[PDB]
Amino acid sequence: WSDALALGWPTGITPEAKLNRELWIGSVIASFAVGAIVWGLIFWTSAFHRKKATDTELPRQFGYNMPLELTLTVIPFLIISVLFYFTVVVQERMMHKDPNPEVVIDVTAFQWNWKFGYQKIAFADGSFDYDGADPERKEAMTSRPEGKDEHGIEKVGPIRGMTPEDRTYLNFDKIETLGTSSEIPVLVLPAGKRIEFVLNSADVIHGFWVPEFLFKRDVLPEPKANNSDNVFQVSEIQQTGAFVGRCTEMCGTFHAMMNFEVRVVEPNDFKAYIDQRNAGKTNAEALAAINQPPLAITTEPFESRRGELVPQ
Amino acid sequence: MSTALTHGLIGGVPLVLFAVLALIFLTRKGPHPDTYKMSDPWTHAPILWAAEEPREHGHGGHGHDSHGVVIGGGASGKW
Amino acid sequence: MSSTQDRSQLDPEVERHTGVDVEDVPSAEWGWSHMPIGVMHI
Amino acid sequence: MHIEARLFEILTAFFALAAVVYAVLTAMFATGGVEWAGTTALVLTTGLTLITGTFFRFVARRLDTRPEDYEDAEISDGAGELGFFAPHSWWPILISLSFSTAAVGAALWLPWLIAAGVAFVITSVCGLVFEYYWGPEKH
Amino acid sequence: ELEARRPFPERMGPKGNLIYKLITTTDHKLIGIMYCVVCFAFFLVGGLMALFMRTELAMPGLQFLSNEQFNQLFTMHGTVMLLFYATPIVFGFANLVLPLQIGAPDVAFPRLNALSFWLFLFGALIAIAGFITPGGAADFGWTAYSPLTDAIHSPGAGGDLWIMGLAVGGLGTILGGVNMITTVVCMRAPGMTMFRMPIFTWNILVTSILVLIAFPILTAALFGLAADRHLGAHIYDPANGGVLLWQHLFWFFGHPEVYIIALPFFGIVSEIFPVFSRKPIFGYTTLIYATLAIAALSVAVWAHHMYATGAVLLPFFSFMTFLIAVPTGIKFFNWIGTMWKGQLTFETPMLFSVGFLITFLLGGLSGVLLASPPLDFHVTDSYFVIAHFHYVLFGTIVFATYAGIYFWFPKMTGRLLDERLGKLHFWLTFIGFHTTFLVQHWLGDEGMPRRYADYLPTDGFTTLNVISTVGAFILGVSMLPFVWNVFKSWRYGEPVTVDDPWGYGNSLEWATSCPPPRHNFTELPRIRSERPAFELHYPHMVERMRAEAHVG
Amino acid sequence: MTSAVGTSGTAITSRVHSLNRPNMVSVGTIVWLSSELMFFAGLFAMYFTARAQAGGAWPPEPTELNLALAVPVTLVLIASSFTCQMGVFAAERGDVFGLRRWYVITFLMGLFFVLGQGYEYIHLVEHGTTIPGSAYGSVFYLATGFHGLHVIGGLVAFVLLLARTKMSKFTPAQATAAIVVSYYWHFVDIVWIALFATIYFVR
Amino acid sequence: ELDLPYGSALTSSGRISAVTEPGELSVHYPFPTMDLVVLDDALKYGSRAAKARFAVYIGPLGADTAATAREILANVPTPENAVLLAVSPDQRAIEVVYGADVKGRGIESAAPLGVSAAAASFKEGNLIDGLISAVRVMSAGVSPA
Ligand code: HEA
Ligand code: HEA
Ligand SMILES: CCCCCCCC/C=C\CCCCCCCC(=O)OC[C@H](COP(=O)(O)OCCN)OC(=O)CCCCCCCCCCCCCCC
Ligand SMILES: [Cu+2]
Ligand SMILES: [Cu+2]
Ligand SMILES: [Cu+2]
Repeated sequence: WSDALALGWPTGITPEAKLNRELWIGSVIASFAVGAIVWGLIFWTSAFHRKKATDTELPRQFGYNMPLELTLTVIPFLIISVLFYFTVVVQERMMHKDPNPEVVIDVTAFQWNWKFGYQKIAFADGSFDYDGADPERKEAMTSRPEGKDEHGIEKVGPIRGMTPEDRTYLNFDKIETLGTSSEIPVLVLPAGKRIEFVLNSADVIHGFWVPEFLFKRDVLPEPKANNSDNVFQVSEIQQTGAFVGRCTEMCGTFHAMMNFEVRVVEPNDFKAYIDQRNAGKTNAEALAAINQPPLAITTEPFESRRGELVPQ
Repeated sequence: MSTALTHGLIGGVPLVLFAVLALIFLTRKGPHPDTYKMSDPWTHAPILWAAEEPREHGHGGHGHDSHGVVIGGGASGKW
Repeated sequence: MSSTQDRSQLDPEVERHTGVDVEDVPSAEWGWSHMPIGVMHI
Repeated sequence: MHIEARLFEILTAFFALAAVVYAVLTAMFATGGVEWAGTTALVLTTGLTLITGTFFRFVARRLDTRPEDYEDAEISDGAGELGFFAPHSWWPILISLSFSTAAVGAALWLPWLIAAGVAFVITSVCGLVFEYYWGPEKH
Repeated sequence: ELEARRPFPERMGPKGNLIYKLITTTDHKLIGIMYCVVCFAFFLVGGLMALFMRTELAMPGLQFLSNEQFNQLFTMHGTVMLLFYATPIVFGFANLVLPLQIGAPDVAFPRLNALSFWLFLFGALIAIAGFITPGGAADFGWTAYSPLTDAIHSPGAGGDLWIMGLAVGGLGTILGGVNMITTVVCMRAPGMTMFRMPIFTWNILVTSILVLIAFPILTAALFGLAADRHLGAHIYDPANGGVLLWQHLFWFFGHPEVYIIALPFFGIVSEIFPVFSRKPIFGYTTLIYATLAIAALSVAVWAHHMYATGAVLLPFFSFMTFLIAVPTGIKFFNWIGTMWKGQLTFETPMLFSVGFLITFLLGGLSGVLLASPPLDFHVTDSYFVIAHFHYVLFGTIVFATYAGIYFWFPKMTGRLLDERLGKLHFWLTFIGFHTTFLVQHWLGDEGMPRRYADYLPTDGFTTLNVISTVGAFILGVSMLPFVWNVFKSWRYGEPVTVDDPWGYGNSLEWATSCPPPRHNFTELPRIRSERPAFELHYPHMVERMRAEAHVG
Repeated sequence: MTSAVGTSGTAITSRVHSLNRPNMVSVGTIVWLSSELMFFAGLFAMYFTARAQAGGAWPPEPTELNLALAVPVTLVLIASSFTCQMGVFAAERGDVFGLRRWYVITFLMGLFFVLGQGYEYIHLVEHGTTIPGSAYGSVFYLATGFHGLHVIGGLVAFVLLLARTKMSKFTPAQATAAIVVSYYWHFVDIVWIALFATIYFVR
Repeated sequence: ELDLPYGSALTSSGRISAVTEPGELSVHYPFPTMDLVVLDDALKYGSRAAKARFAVYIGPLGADTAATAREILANVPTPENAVLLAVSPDQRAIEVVYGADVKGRGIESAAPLGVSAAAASFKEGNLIDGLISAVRVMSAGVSPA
């Protein structure tokens, strides 16, 4: 009954997702109760037809019921305040910002596909002496001694002294699971660990949404400069297997072709995968080596052809 | 799924529903009074109809006065 | 009131008796005022 | 115009409260302090309502109760010379067309078309404004 | 002792009696008619864009549309339906009856409202004109987020025409707000106090303020975007707060935009219930306060459309989003109270008016679900949101506007729209609507972000999409009975030779000939209460309307 | 055409008798100015967001505001508002020519303000700062140049009203037209005061 | 003096503002809308040639039918050039009356033709069609003043 009453909400795979699903179930129950009573009122006042027995006498013509108005403007405030309190307590576990993530994934989303960096890994049980690279974060300070003019301008740069073509906000890592247009990226994560996602956009705003995480975030170009808390954490992922993930903000024309996967594997599988990726290998090769289907099993890199009626 | 089935569904379900609703509603007696049958007596109040065809001097009512009926003809018949 | 009512005698010459009427086109007598509907249809 | 002014006074009070609370709760408890977009927008919509309500209040204090604003007013009380309301005019469509020309000139970055559209807008606004003041031709 | 009336009223009129009025018309009644006709044309044009989206989305493949062609469709469909059908038609209805409903002969600046309509029409055309360009119309979404709208992304001319088309159309909306607000403040009947003018006129008044507060921000933002696109003005550069600046600027306009689209039709629905329930609008003084509260709150709860961005004071906007739902709840309960213990007769205006209640509520109930950020996270930017604001818009500005059209067609044409065709049109619309969008809640609840041109067959919810397409084509054919009804009822159809074709009318617009005389009146009754026309037509009720009032 | 069906001296008269009832044109123009305030609110929001995201040195190194020239123009605009109000006082009277003098010198001083703004613009442009050259330059130019466009529109309104006063007899309607034009000019100078305090003093 | 049974009130000026319950109509004429339109089209432009106002009176005309026809023709806006065809099916009677100005323009010669056209259709059983035919024939007969 819960699945049907959830209105097609996938059963979460994280503690945060489970808690959000429970809040959604409660809020939908409240909304359906309110809707049921209001629709009952409407379909019961629809029983007040103009009865032919109604002689030349108009209705009670009352209007203006102050006590009833007060009651029906007090109760909605109570309902929405209870819902707001539940919302706040659930929100509190939206980004706990635990300063000790078990694996940090640098999710950089460029125009029409994804890339995952594996910035850092630090298992609580003790493992994964791994770290991000960051030699490639090179700035584009246009601080030339002189510009077109002969002297004086000594232009530094448009924005904070730099150029919009900066890309310094982007972070890069040794293990990059770049997603090609013909190969859906598959970010592989260890099961049972705390996974942080550091979110960024190379070109334009778009949205990282794993539907089974019951949570999305908007990867913006420069979240730090836009006062956006791009980085967000997930306490745990219980269920293993492949979970589809999608782009949920306008990217451009190929906004519907940015699907990726978040394949949750066991911690030992993650050990093997990261070792085999440190060794020169691709994501598909590492998946095959850890004995898991290499290509995204929940989605395909569907046709680059503009459509069905195009003549190939 | 079943491209032909989906096309036929989207093209036909609206048509079937439209036909059903038209049969339900358009086939209902309208508020327009039924045509007066000659056999039945004339129950409606007297009806006088006029063309409004020509220009009536000035539009304003005042000044028209009552020159008179000045009847200038006649006729009769019994169907 | 700084205007004088105009009056004009326009030299007339079809007698606008089979075609358009002043009720439909107020200035039928003042110029070419009706094209046969056959012309528009064809 | 007491109620007319009071509407905007109430709106101004609410918008001032909203701007103040937004500014405070954004200067603290936000990622980067004051948002500076919502804050400014709220402050200047408070200013919108404040200007309109202040003018309406000035008018209400300057005016004796009108039949419109007076409960228990007979129609004959307000009966009289209503002011000039513009009859038929074809200048509005010309103004709209001129502004559309300027707008397409801005969209398609055509400075010549922008200049032409601005000149047409000036001409059409002049026509609309002078429509009921142009005197008879002097010959 | 008998009158010489024509056997039937004049059907159309003499050749060349209308074309020159349209060009020169300074009559609000005719301008309102121009709004309604033109606005509906954009509804049909904008609605047709959804049928192409529906047909494409019925199957996982890209059968006949391209990724960018589909992207242009929801941009222009969302744009046309909101800014070229929904926002211009509130001033279409305002121009239609607002001077009538306050006893005024005309609007405050009647050459200005003529300009507003033409600014709407021509501004709308240049926005839709992005289609004729080879690149296409504006590909970015209707919201038109910042970096995607920069010259770097979406460099085509269609995107620019869209920006300027809104600027031109926006000005007409701003000027229209000046007329309605100035008309109400200044031009009023000798007895119509501010607390006795009808609810619709009050709703338009507060809506006009929202228009003045909101639209200028859009024009400022659009010029900033246009400056960025044409001059590289770094106004919305992401390194600045550009991405969150535009969203803050746009939604500060955006959310009031979805309420100027809502409040006027709350008045229309509020105008129709008392006349057909045969009793006063339940809680008149409460509705005007509810309307005033909604407009005050709508300005300061703009950012609840930006929960996913993770860059806004999340608790603040959620609280006021829950606070702005309460006034709309009061308004909803009052409408039921008006229907309560009333001699309801479900003519085509009530039928649509009641339909608004049913559709709006479910859309409203989902609205608070979106007001919760934790729920808004998963469900944001998905078809659940598409289903939310369609149950609310379509409920509020299709069901209610049709109720307004059906309610006020005699009062502007002198002819009655056929009841049977109206009932057919409603149930086609009601059955069609609930079909297309009800499943879209489930569609988006499971992973399916909106603005998706294609989806995989392996992805589920393929059956829901076809069900949605079936509903939209039921909606597609539902506009045929309406257009036929209006087409054959404007020139033919049962004439009304009396005021109030719907007896028990209020608001003083039913105190004049159904086709109102130029300058709206030959007879202004003694205005005493919120129901002048009812007081006039039923003097015996005058005492009762005061006696039974207080009990509630 | 005996004398007239409408016993009015002027074919154009006030929209409602202003002595007892609100001046409708004044109400409309005040509301529209309240809207233009929100337009400038959007511009101010852009400027303040750029200022917030600036890394300490809000006006970049290349840009240097010429307050020595920005203060004279601001004082000239204030004087323009004062003389416009004097013109309004003439308008309330039948002083057609007093109104014309006051509004002509108002237009001249507003034109001087526009020319001074253009001078500062070209000076800043040749000294690096330009709309595409910097975020500061772009927000500053956007705000100040939209205000400059509003000032140009005000000058156009002034000359247009003067032309209208030249073609028909002075009446309460035309005095009201002058009053609303003055309302626009006062709004323009007030938004200029806000922009000056924001750009040059607050910085 | 009494207004309509319900909902109609005399206004500040002479005009009476009436109302009807939402379901029903106002004209209540017992003829199809389309043939009402046809008869209106006849009266309107099939008579423009005559330049004399053509009027139709379906109501009863009792007592001396001719005289009642005269004093109902009196109600036509300009009886001077007017042609009133009155049919009473309560009496199966037809009476056509003419104004002084509409005399000698073929109106007198068209009276038997119009009456016969009305009578044939009426005995066939079509009141509105007979009225239309009579109007057409009479208007063809009359010549502009
Ligand atoms: C007429 C148009 C209209 C109306 C009235 C509303 C009304 C409301 N909207 Fe609406 N909204 C839109 C049009 C509208 N909205 C549009 C067009 C979008 C764009 C989508 C996008 O771009 O994101 C949007 C987006 C939108 C979002 C963003 C969704 C997202 O992007 O993820 C959210 C919340 O997050 C929201 C909330 C609300 C709320 C809480 C109300 C409420 O104020 C009113 C409705 C709710 C009710 C509950 C009314 C019924 C109340 C009662 C019956 C009283 C008793 C019941 C209770 C107390 C629950 N709206
Ligand atoms: C007033 C506002 C309004 C209205 C009435 C509608 C009406 C409809 N909308 Fe609306 N819709 C929006 C506003 C509106 N929408 C907005 C604001 C968005 C978000 C856009 C964005 O995020 O960018 C949206 C998004 C949206 C989407 C998501 C697009 C995507 O993200 O991929 C879909 C998908 O099916 C959709 C479908 C529909 C349907 C089926 C209707 C139907 O109810 C429409 C009825 C159809 C018709 C009336 C056409 C039938 C008529 C004819 C076929 C005759 C044609 C004749 C001529 C052209 C002369 N809408
Ligand atoms: C909507 C308009 C379009 C979009 C919105 C624009 C709003 C701007 C408003 C006012 C700005 C005025 C001040 C502008 C001057 C300030 C100095 C400057 O801009 O810097 C020099 C740069 C070159 O820089 P460069 O190549 O790098 O070379 C450096 C050399 N070393 O010139 C420029 O591009 C500036 C040219 C901009 C002209 C804008 C004209 C607007 C008129 C539009 C008419 C109304 C349209 C109605 C629309 C419905
Ligand atoms: Cu995406
Ligand atoms: Cu993307
Ligand atoms: Cu909102």
